[PDB]
Order: sequence, then C-alpha cells, then structure tokens
Amino acid sequence: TATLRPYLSAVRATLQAALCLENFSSQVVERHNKPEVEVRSSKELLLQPVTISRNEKEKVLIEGSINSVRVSIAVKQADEIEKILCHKFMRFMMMRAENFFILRRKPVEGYDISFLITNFHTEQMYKHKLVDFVIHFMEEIDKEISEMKLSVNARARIVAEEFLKNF
Amino acid sequence: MPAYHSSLMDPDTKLIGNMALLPIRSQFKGPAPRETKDTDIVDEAIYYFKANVFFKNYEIKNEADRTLIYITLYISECLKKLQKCNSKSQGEKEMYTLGITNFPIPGEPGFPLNAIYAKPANKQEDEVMRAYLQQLRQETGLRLCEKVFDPQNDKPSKWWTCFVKRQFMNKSLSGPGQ
Amino acid sequence: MDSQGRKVVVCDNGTGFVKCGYAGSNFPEHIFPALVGRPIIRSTTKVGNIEIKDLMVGDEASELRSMLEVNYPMENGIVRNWDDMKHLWDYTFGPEKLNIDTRNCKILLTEPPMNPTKNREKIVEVMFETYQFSGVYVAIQAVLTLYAQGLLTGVVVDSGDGVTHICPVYEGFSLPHLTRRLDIAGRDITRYLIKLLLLRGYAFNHSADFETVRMIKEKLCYVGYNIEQEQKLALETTVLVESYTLPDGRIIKVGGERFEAPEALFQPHLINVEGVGVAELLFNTIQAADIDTRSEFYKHIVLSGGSTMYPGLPSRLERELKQLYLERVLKGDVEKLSKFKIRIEDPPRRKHMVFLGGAVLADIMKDKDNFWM
Amino acid sequence: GRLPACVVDCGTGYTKLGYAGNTEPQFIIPSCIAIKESAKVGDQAQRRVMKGVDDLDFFIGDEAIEKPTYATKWPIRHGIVEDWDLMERFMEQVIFKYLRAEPEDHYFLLTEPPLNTPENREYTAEIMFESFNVPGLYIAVQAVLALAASWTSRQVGERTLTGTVIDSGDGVTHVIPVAEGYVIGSCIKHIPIAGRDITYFIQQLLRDREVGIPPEQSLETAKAVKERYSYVCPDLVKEFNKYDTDGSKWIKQYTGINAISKKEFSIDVGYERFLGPEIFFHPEFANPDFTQPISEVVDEVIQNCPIDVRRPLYKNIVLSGGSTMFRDFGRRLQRDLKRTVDARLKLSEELSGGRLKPKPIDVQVITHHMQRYAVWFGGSMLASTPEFYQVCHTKKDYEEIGPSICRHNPV
Amino acid sequence: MAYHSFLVEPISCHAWNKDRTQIAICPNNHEVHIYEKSGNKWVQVHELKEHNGQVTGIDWAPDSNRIVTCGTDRNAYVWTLKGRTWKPTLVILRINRAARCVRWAPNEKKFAVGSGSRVISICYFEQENDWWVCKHIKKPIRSTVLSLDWHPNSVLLAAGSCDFKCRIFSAYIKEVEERPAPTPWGSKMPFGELMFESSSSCGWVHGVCFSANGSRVAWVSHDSTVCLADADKKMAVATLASETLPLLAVTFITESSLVAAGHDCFPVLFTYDSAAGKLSFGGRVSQISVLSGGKAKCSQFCTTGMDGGMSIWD
Amino acid sequence: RFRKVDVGEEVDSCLRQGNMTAALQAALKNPPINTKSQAVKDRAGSIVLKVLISFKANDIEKAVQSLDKNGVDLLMKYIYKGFESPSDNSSAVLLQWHEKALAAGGVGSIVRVLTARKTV
Ligand SMILES: Nc1ncnc2c1ncn2[C@@H]1O[C@H](COP(=O)(O)OP(=O)(O)O)[C@@H](O)[C@H]1O
Ligand SMILES: Nc1ncnc2c1ncn2[C@@H]1O[C@H](COP(=O)(O)OP(=O)(O)O)[C@@H](O)[C@H]1O
Ligand SMILES: [Mg+2]
Ligand SMILES: [Mg+2]
Repeated sequence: TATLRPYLSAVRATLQAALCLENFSSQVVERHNKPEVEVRSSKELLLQPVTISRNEKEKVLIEGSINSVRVSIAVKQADEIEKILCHKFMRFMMMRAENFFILRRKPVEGYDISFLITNFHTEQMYKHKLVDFVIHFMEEIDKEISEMKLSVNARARIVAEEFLKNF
Repeated sequence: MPAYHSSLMDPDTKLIGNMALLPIRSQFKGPAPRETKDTDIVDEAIYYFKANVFFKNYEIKNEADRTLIYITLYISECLKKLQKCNSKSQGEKEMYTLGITNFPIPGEPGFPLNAIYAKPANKQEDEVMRAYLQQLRQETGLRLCEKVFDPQNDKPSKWWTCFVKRQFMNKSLSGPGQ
Repeated sequence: MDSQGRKVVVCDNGTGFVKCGYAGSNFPEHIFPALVGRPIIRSTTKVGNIEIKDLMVGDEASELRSMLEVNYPMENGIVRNWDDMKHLWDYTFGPEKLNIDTRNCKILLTEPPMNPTKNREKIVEVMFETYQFSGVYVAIQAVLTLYAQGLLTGVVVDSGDGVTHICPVYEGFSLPHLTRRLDIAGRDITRYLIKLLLLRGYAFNHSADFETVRMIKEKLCYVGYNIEQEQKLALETTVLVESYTLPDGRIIKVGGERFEAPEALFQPHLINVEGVGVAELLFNTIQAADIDTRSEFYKHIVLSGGSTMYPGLPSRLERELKQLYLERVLKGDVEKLSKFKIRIEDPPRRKHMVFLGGAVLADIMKDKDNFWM
Repeated sequence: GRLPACVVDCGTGYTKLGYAGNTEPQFIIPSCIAIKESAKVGDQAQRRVMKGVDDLDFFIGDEAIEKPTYATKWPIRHGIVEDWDLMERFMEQVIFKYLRAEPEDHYFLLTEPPLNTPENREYTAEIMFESFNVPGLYIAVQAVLALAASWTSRQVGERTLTGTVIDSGDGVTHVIPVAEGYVIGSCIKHIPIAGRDITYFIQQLLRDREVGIPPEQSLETAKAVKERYSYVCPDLVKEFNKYDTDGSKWIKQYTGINAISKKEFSIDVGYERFLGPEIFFHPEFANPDFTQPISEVVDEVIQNCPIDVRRPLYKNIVLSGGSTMFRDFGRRLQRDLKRTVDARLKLSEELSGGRLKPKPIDVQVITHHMQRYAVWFGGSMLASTPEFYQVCHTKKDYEEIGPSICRHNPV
Repeated sequence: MAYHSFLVEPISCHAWNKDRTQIAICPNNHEVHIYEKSGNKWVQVHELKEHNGQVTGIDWAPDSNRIVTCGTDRNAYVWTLKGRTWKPTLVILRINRAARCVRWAPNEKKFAVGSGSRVISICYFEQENDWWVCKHIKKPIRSTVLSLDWHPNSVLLAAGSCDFKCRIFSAYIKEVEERPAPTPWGSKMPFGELMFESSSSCGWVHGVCFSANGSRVAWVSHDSTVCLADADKKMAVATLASETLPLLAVTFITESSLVAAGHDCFPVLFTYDSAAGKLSFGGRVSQISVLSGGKAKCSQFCTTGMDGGMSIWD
Repeated sequence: RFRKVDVGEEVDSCLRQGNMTAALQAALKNPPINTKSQAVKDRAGSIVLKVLISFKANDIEKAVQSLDKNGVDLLMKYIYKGFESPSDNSSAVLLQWHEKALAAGGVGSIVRVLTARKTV
C-alpha cells in the first residue's frame, strides 16, 4: 500500500536522530562498559522506542540509548516459499556478524534481522555510511529474495528433464 | 635447544678476546698455538655442521660458541664458492683466495651479529682479531677441500651442495653486501 | 627518614614484579618485571645494532625479550633459581634504578605467609652475607596491607602473580590458623588464556610470548558480574570482540575469552585445581572464625595485589558473598538480607605494599630492625 | 533400530566410512574433492559460483585424485573444516553415493578433532539435522575411541582403561591422558608437527637437492619416500657421519613414472630418511615457534595429571594414527622418557640421603595393528551398543533448542 | 576558522596552558599528550602515562600550572611539573564507579570530579599527608554527573546530571575559604546546599556554564534545547526549542550571548534578551573552551570532537 | 550452588463545519501526557488518527504550517503512535503527514520524541 520512497525517507530521518551516541562507563558495575540497549540495567539511559511501518507486515523498530542504538526490521514474506528463503538468507548473513560489525548474532523475537550500533562504531566508522547500509538493505532484500525464487524454479526444471529424458 | 654447542672450553685454555681464542691446528701462522689432540674447533664446526644448520635457534652457552657460529658461517661461504669449482685442485687455490679476504671482523660494521660481539677495544686485540680470524679461515678452507670433493671425479659432491641453500639461522657472512 | 640521615627501602620481591621505593613515599619509584635472561639467536628475527649484555635483567630484559631466553628466578613465592635471584637484586641496588648502592641504608622484606622456612632463611642469609646490610626486617605480607589501608581489623585477600592468600587480622591480632592459600594467581590465568587463544588459532609458545599474553590479559580481560549475562551477550551480540596488535603487527581478535579466562578465580575446576573459588574460600574462612569476630570481617574485606585489578572483581566478589550469606546463614530468608552490612575495601590504589606505615611509623631510629646481627 | 548406524570419520588426510558393527572401515579414501574448472569464466564478476545444476559435476575420493579436468580441493586443514561449501558437497556424495545411506533413517556418529571451535560444531550439526534431517547425531572425541580400539583388541588381563594416547595423524598431533575412563581435559596438549609438515619438509629437502622431479609429482614422491624408506634414527649427528662414510649403501634409489610423458625418472634418496621422523623430536626444524621434543611434551602431560594416576599412565602409552607407524618411533620415545623419569627420581634420592630408593617407573609405548583406523574401529564398537542410541541427540532436540545442542565439549 | 587533526580517533577532552602555548589532549587511550606550538605544526613534548584506563577529563590550572586528569580508572591525579618531568599525586577519591568530569575552581585551591557514583567529589590538599582529600555532594544527585562549571565565587558549582535536571550546589569547603560572599542565587549556603534545579523533566544535560557575571547559567540538553536561567530575575528559566540535532557543549561568550556545538558538528550561536527573556538562534562537537577573553568577552574559542582534531574560530 | 540465587537487584462539530483545520487545532487540546492513565492514551490516539485521515492533499501542507512549534512536536508524537498498529492502508496517510511535519519540525522534533519521558 504505502509506496517505497516516502517510507524509506521517514526511516532515514528517524535513524539519523537516534544515532547520537556517546561513550558511557556503566553505573552498576565497577568499570564495565557495555551497550545499554542490551543490558538494560539502567532505565533512565533509555530512549523511547519508536516504530515506523509501511503496512501491517513491513516495519522498523528504532530503539536507542545514550551509548547504543538497536534497529530491527521485518520484510514482506509474500508467499510460503519466500519464508524459507528469507530465514536462511538471514542465517548465512548473520553467521558473519563478526564482519558485519553492526549485526546481532540473533534477531529479536518477531523481527527478521536486527543491528546493534554502539558508540565505538559511530566513532570508528562513518555514520552516514552505516545508515546508507541499513537503507540499502531494505532497498534490495526483496529483490535478492525474488532472484533466488527464479533460480529455484530453474533448478527443478532442469532436474525434471534430466530424469524424464532418459525414458 | 639441543643444537650442538662448543665442547672444547676447558678452563685451562687461554681465553683472549670476546670469543674463545683456540689452538687452531694448522701449518698457517697466527696468534693461536698448535693443538695436538685429534679434535679441534675447526673440526668441531665441520663435524656438527650438517646438524647445526637445521636448528633455527641457538644460544651462546659459553665464549667458545661465539667462535663456532663464525666458523660455521665461513664454512657456508666455502660451499658458496667450491660448488662452482671445476676440480679439487681449483677447490684448494680458489679457497686460499677466499681466506685472505677482508672479512668484517665482529666489531666492524656490516658484520651480521654486532649485537652479540663486543667491539675489540685496542690494537693488541684488533690486530689479534685480524691475525686470528684469518688463521681460522686459512685452515678452515683447506679442510673442506679434502672432503667436499668426493674422489671419483672431482665433482663438488652433491650431498654437500644441497646445503648451499641453507644458512645458519639465516645469517650471512656477506653481511649487508659483499 | 633516619636521624642519622640513612634512607630506608622496601622491596616487595614480587614473584612477577619487583617494586621499589623509599620509606614514606606514597608511590613506588620503580616497577619492573623480575625477568633475567641470556641472548639467543633466532631465525625469525633480524639481529639489531642494539647491544645485548651477556645477562640482561629487569626492565631491559622485558623490552629486548625478543632476543632473550628469559627466566623468572621466583616461582610461587619460592626462589627456584638462586643465582638469577642474586643478579636481580644486584641490579636493583646497583647504579641503575634504585641506586642506594650501599650497605648503610635499611631494607624491608615482605614474605608470604605459610612460606617454606628455608626460603625465608636464605634471604636473611644473603642480605647479611652478600650486601652486608646495616638494617633488615621481614614483615608479614598480610599486615602491610592493613598498615597502608589504615586499619586494624579485616580480612586481607592478596592475589599476586604467584599465589593467592587470605589472611584475617582482628584488632591487630594475627589469627594464623585462619590462613588459607588458593593456588590460582596471575600466572595461571595467563597460561589458561594461552590455551583459550589456541582454540582461536593463535599460537604462542616462546618465553618471550608469555609477556605478550600478559599484556593482552591486563588490557582486555575482565571478570563477569553475572556470568549468565556475559554468556548471553557473547551469544547474542558481537560487541565483546575486540582487536589487539601483537609485536609483529598481526591484528589478532579476542572475544569471550576476555571474561572466560579471569573467571577461573571463581571456578578453579576450569583449571585443573580442585577446590573452591576465591569468594567461597573467603567465606569458609570467616565462617571458621570465632563467632563474634565474623561480624567485623564482613565489613572489612580488603583487596591487595595486581590480580585483583580486573574490572568488576569487587562487584562480582560482593555478589557471591551476599548470595553465600543468604543461602547458608539466613537460610533463604531473602528479605532479611537488607540487614547484612557487608563492605569491600577496593581502593583504586592497589599495589598495596606501600611502605609508610611499615617504616616511618615503625622506626625513625629504633632497636626493632634486626641489624648486622 | 534394525538398520545399523553410520560411522563417518573425517580427517585432514583421509576419511573413513562404513556402517557400525563392521570390524573394519568399508571405505578409506583421501579427503579430497575435485570441483569443475573454467577458463577464467569465474573472475572478479563472480568466483567459483555455479548456476542451474552445474554444481553437481564433481567427484570425491580416489575418483577425484586422478581426473585431469578438475581442480582438486582439500577442505579440511589442521583437522578443522575450512570451507563448508565444499564439505557439504563432500558429505552429500558420501551419503547418497558411497554409503548408500538414507540420512533420514540412520543414526550418525561423527568425529571431533579435540582442537575445533564450537562454531564448527554448530555448523556440522546444522548440516546433519537441517540439511539432511538425520534422526540423531553424536560427536565423538577421537582419542577416546582410539583407546577403546586398543582396549577391545588387547588381552583382558591388561584392559586397563587407563593410558595416554598419542594421535599423530595428519594435521595436528594430540597427546591426551585418560584415567579409568575419564578424559583429564585440563592436561590435553597439541603439537603442530604432523604428517603434512613431515611431507612438506621432505618435499622442500628434495626440491633443493634433487631437481628433475616434475612439479606435478613432487608431492607424490615425497609421500612415497616418507612411507617406504623413512625411519627414526638413534643419534642425529652419528647418522650424518655414517651417511658420509657409507654413502655407497645408506643412500637409496626411488624410480618414479612421469604422469605426462610416461618416461621413468630416478632420484637418489638420502638424508631424507632420518630427517622427517626426527621433526617430532626437533620441531623447530619445521616450525619457527615450537621446540619441545615430543618425548618432553608427553612428560609434561603426565606430570600435570593427579598424583595417583601418574605411574599407571607411564605403564600404558598407546600410539594412534598413521604417522606413529615410523620405524623405531616407539623405541626412541620410550628411551627418552625412561632417561628422563629415572633421572628425576635420582634427585629425590639425594634430597633424602639415599635413605630410601623409590620403586622406579617403568614406561611402555605400545604399537598395535589398528593404528591406521583405530578411530573408526573405536567408533564402530561404540555405535554398535544400545547405549549409544541414547547418548545421541534426537532430532526433536535440534528443533526445541537451536543448533546450540552441540556447543558443549568435554575440554 | 582553522583546523588540525592530532589523531584519527576521538579526542575525548582537552585543556590549555595559561598562555595557550600548549594543549593537553587524550588520544582515546589511558594517557594524556601535551603539544607545543612549534611553528604552525604541533610538536609533542611530554607524555603522562600513569593512568590505568581511558581518561575522560582534564583541566590545566592556569596560574598554578598543574594538571588534573580523571577517567574510568576511577583514579584522579594532580600533576606537578617537578623539573623536566610531570609527577603525579594521589587523590583519595572514595568513588566506587567511573569518574566522568573534572574542573578546577577559579582560585585553583580546589577542584571537583564528577562520577557515575551519583556524587560530586570536591577536593583539597592535605599538607601533612601528601595527597588530596575529598568531600562529597551527594544528597539530590540521582544519576551520573556529566558536566561541571564553577561560579566566579569558587564556591557555587553547577552540575549537569544525567537526571534531566541541572543543579547548583555550594561547594563551600570551610577549611579553604572564608564564608562566601552573598550572591543572588541565595544567601544561605552551607556545604551541599541546593541552590537551583531545572523545571523540565526530559533529556539528559550534557553541558552547563556560568556567565562571567554569575547571575546567568545556561545548559544544553539532549532534547535539542538550550536553556538559560537568570538570577536577576527570580531564577526564571527560558528555553529555546530548536530543529538541530542534540548539542553537547556550551559556553558563554558575552554577558548576553552564548555559543554551543554538537552532533551537527558545527558551532551555533544564541542571544539572550534581557527584557522578555527570549533566546534567539543565530546559527552557522564535544567541547568548547574560550581561548582569549574568558566568558566576559570571547574573541576566540576552540572545539575538539570525536571526529578528531581541533578547530579555532573568530 | 550459591551463585544461582541472584542478589543485587467537539472535534466532529469542527470537522463537519468544513474548515476542518479548526478541528485539528482543537484535537491538540486533549493530551494525557502528565497523567498515569493508560486507557485514556488509547482514546487520545483514536480521536486524532480519525482526523489525520480526513485531509485532502490540497490542505495537508497548511495543516502543518498553521501549527506552532509545540504543535509540530505534539503532532509527531501522534504520528509515531499510529505506526505501532496501522490501519489497512492508513500508513499511506501517516507517512504523508510525516513528510510535511518533518519538513516543518526538522529532526529536532524527532529527538524530543525519542527523549520524551511522558507521552501521548
Ligand atoms: N590492570 C591489571 N589488570 C589485570 N591484571 C594485572 C593488572 N596489572 C597487573 N596485573 C597482573 O598482576 C600480576 C602482578 O601483580 P603483582 O601484585 O605485582 O604480583 P607480585 O607482587 O606477587 O609480583 C601479573 O599477572 C600482572 O599481569
Ligand atoms: N608407512 C607409513 N609410515 C609413516 N607414516 C605413514 C605411513 N603410511 C601412512 N602414513 C601417514 O598416515 C597418514 C594417513 O592418515 P591418518 O593420519 O591416519 O588420518 P588423518 O587424516 O585423520 O590424520 C598419511 O597421511 C601419512 O601421513
Ligand atoms: Mg606480590
Ligand atoms: Mg586424523
């Protein structure tokens, strides 16, 4: 229902306001330094979580803190075959969360993938290029899904001829 | 660890310099006297050579090791030349031509182990170093000529030439350059 | 200082670090590792122009370790190479570093408790048979903490490089039978960290490498506050992964090993040692004490020694004691625990063998120092 | 169940396949896969990525060692699986072609090299449960199986259940102590010296001396001389003196066949024979940064074990994996240990004035015919038991938890 | 303006020598480095190594010429130039959590360290034991303290809490001062008296500053507001809502105009109307300090950011 | 053992009056922000999203521009409420208000939504 260009622009601006991190040594352990969004041990360091949504299926949650922000996405599963392709796409990507440095090794329940951005990343990597990555991820993922669907048809169509032809 | 360290450092032996001055058995001339027993520091470096070059680490256990590591490097330099020799007779004279070359003395720059050898402080050590280190080389060459050239054809023997590529802890007596 | 103008020095003789200063100084002047070593040729290294002595010692032997086969003369508090031990002191008092260079000035020694008696006595020999010192004393390593902290009652937890000790002191009385040792100290945590990085495919094996994983340990490691929370944050998210640069410039990466290694202090069974973790060995010590003294030990836990520096260790330690007291004293009467006043002295200054109380408050001039006899 | 379980042991040199209960592995094959190749059609636009059904044109095992038109790949290195794409293609063809097993109806026992990271135990479990729908998997410690192979083979009067096993396969050597059926996990040591690096050392040592070896076949001949002529010697420098003086006869000849021209070629075989096996005793010959002789690594293990089990461990050292087959390899390790142990007791004699003489430790190093497959044969005798079927993870457990059911390991 | 980059990584805090000819900056590590104006370029001259963790605050006492530094190490040290070497000095900070901020008072006899311990520690020197000893302002603090600024009287201390509120406390140490002169923020001031507290309830306060006439404070808040509060009026606050990103640092530049910087990475400017109390925005990362002229009439200022380096302005 | 047991813890009359901009100006009169109430917060949104969906695109520009700065900040909090459970197509309209509202309020009007400690 909602078109792509207005929806993406809204997510960009919100995420630009949330990416305002600073370093913060924790209050509740002697000198540990940890992302407040994950440990949630303090509860005045947390920002109000906000959702942007294109329709009832596609939405983004932006959830910030003085030193960290978490972004979690859900994508339109347009048919049964696409659920399986999508889930496995995430797993093989998420399996390299040590190279996608902003990526959590697990999604949030009810979300398909989720990024944890700490102050160290926004100090060590160009902020506007991380946001461009998150936007680019949404610009492509349903093209990248559909391309596998076209190829999975082709594989089966070859396998059928390879069996039937030898009769 | 268990590399072959120098055996001969009996404390009754004189110990001139930063290295064991030792009684090099030769008909050449120098500051060191003549050993009479059948075993000697040049024979020791020759004997242990094929083993020593594989050990990638080597301590200085005593002063005689700072001799032995230098004899080993010169032995390698012998092979770097004898391998080219067309016959044993050339392998002798073209070895003497190497012995009387101006090798960097350990305190001189361009020697590879300047961290490990102290400077010779005065002429009566420095000139002793010139007259000792040549007496090492002059003898060391004449001993390899007899046993690198296997007697059937004065080929430089293959087994020895294998070691031409291998250098004792990858240090070279060519220094930073010849 | 002395009315004779003599100076007085403290040596911690530490199993890993010798630590030296003059009496009354709030700081040591020199901290340096106890390494002693000989030059060794190595294929993997270019031999420099830097001169290597036939025996490097101390700080120099640490920076030039890449050329050196290095020993520790001290192991687990017992001298195991007495010749390198002499050479380490001969370096300490020589022209280099703490240049007293003399017999006339006094030295304090610190010995661990429950120390094999011959170890103590050989030190007292060489101090008078070799340096011919004018004044020497051997102090109970545990009491020096409370002198520096300015206390008289409390239980001293003293995790050095070699061995961990717990020693109660009550209003200045030594209670010896409540001494305990735990054989987990900074050295074992280092070797255990080597093994943890070996699983991640980094090989460290030279003696020169041991100092490198120590420098890793000191900068990246920490003790988990709620070990379940650390494990979930490792499993769920990447933030624990952090880089380090080895001497050759390999940009190695280390992860949950940052907390899995220090945890061995609370779980000796992760290493081969069978026993109880520091918190529970501390709790059993207090519980063995005579019943009225326990009320004060809970309020005056005192921390000493570099292996207590790990981020969060005071917080982790306090949690295990509160939970132990809930489980075994209040018998799960949870809400009562608001009454359990417990406090840990964890002052950020914690090379806690400073000398002020032990020297100047003990003698400006006195018959206490042992003397040539 | 009625159908037997599969036992699939994968090493970095070889893999070993068969159903449980057999006495002996039904396939021994090299751990190699030969994928299809192209004239730079794979490039910066896309590397080794296939389309349609082009990915299924490949082979594994000896069917892949000698095919001309394919690029040979070796997925397992230092025992660890390095490229799971090739390993999964390898596993499929093992199951659906070599074993003929239907994965949905046979339990699998599959082997862990004691070094491997937990992530690799997740990924290997993800294969069998989520790719193949195996009904249940178990991941076995290779060393404990090797001990069980000795245990069932050796005489019932000495079935000690206690010993140190040395498992020098290819990849990495493990030294592992087991006391009365429990792995002492704290004491396990890894030595990087293994059959590959002994091969590589011999390969370099030849290629410097003996050029004439064709580049396609350097590796084959290096393996041959390692297997056929190499031995652990009595004293390193004393061999060099014997090889100089009796060079007429300690030197040997190997004749190879040129794979392309079918001309023969010959090489003189010499110092290669005793260098190599002595890399276990002088690891710095092959690695910059390991130096303890194997005869002194094994001592440190026992000396870290609990005081009661120490002597029994010396009484029963078991040799496992192919590289331990070298001539005299047992004799020398026993001599070095014996010379170390009784000298250690000589100290404690003097610290007690000779007032009491300790009962000297006897040391035994034991060679047995299973050595080429003791890991699989142990695996088969385990997976036969009705107990085994309950130690395995049932597939539902992979559904309720994640793949994390294989995070745990006994180290 | 001009720009220079000292390092790739964040310059977490800076301080200046009295005559500005040197700066101290922390290279995102457990040290502080001092640079000298050797030409246009900067030369590193000294290196203070003693901390055991990342430092997060510096102030370089102008006349006393001594540097205070604190950080997550919890330790703070005051550094004396004992000849050609800076030597540290112990401070018995009783804090149990990470230190976060430090500033010297104008009389240079005391300083204060903020921390995550939910306290401010005021410090003064014991002569008899060579260390600096602390007293804590502790009562209405309830979250970490992010920024400190000292009133011209060296007694009143404004403090930005991560508690959505800006507070002013009398840090009157009787061991160091006569009872302080009367002030519009209130004549009643023992140690730890609560002089003022912001009306709002949202957004962390990153920065606070006192005008050179102490009657106006302004503070800068993560809800993208700058506020100024006036003691010539009855402590009346006025707030400007703005369309910028959050601002991290603020300082006065005249008695009635103000300057700030933040996550937009550029300076911005405000004026304060004495009549209506209305602020206004004039426009144009992590610190601002006036280089010449103080808060009475600024003529240059410096800014250092996480993006690296410092800038100097007009 | 021990370490297991954790310790340490009116609008319709303006709409149908045609100048429906006057309704939205009235809809901002009912903020529940300060209250502890929760059922009222569910009422507050429904009274506004019914208004937001009524506008023609010829007006949604001025309907923002006629607000004060508080009005825009007030509006953005209602916008981020409808996204939490869209109607069958109403996201198509909220994203169109968002375009206008963010043009007037800038990203600063978002930040004091993220930091808003009490909300409608
Ligand atoms: N900041 C630190 N964090 C963790 N470990 C440290 C730190 N500083 C020192 N250590 C460790 O503490 C040990 C040395 O402590 P020390 O008190 O000097 O022992 P000893 O006095 O017995 O030699 C070493 O293992 C060293 O690595
Ligand atoms: N006669 C032999 N002497 C010494 N080593 C051998 C001999 N035959 C085979 N080998 C070694 O045994 C290895 C066989 O594989 P193995 O090590 O048993 O399994 P894995 O691949 O699991 O390590 C060969 O790679 C080779 O290195
Ligand atoms: Mg100590
Ligand atoms: Mg194997």
